[PDB]
Amino acid sequence: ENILYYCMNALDVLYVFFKNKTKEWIMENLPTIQNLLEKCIKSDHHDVQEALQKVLQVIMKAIKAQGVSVIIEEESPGKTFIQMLTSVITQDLQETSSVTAGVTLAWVLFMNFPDNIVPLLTPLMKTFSKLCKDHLSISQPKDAMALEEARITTKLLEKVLYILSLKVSLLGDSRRPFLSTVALLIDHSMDQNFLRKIVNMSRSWIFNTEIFPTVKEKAAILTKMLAFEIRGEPSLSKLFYEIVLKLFDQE
Repeated sequence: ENILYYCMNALDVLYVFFKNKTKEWIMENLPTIQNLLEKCIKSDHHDVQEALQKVLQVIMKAIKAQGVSVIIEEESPGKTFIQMLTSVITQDLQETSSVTAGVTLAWVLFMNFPDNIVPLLTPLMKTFSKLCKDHLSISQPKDAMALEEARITTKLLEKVLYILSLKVSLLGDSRRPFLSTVALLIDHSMDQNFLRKIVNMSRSWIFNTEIFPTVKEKAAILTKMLAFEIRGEPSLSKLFYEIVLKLFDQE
């Protein structure tokens, strides 16, 4: 039972810390929950994906902390705790159950702050480089029941590490694997709904009044959109011709 306790208590700590200090004074009381849950923040290493799947809530509420910037210092060891362990656990290779925490924790950190792990983010990009090379490990497997968890949750963190990396544009000197992986996606099997968000996110790329320092990167990913016709799947293409239409309206 010893993990189901932490799911059910994670829900219980969710409501108990909704309304203990409704005005959000968990500001120097967070060392106690840090020294209550710090053995459980790095859970999904040792066990199933379900653990931080349930810790997502109290993490989502804990990062709601109201100014742990340069101003008051208390969870700045806590932040440099958790972004350190995503530093470690995204290094942890060779299984699907060794990297599931690193997308999640830094993803919730990114979901609340304009900061990210921008000074340290690049190995999760390598995790994307890890998970892009699992296209062959989802194409030659032709059916489920070989760990449906490792089917749809692996597509789920494929979604998460499309979204948290491909949104931000302050990426450094690694944009050409960043976009050659996206073309490497659109080459392969790649069912529609987790590509509707990357053509929606291609729409996020194209209309950048922000610099995005050359147009020919948009050209390089955007040439691969013509593969959508030869796929045999027509329904995603109308989005592309819509943004070509709107892309020709403003000139």
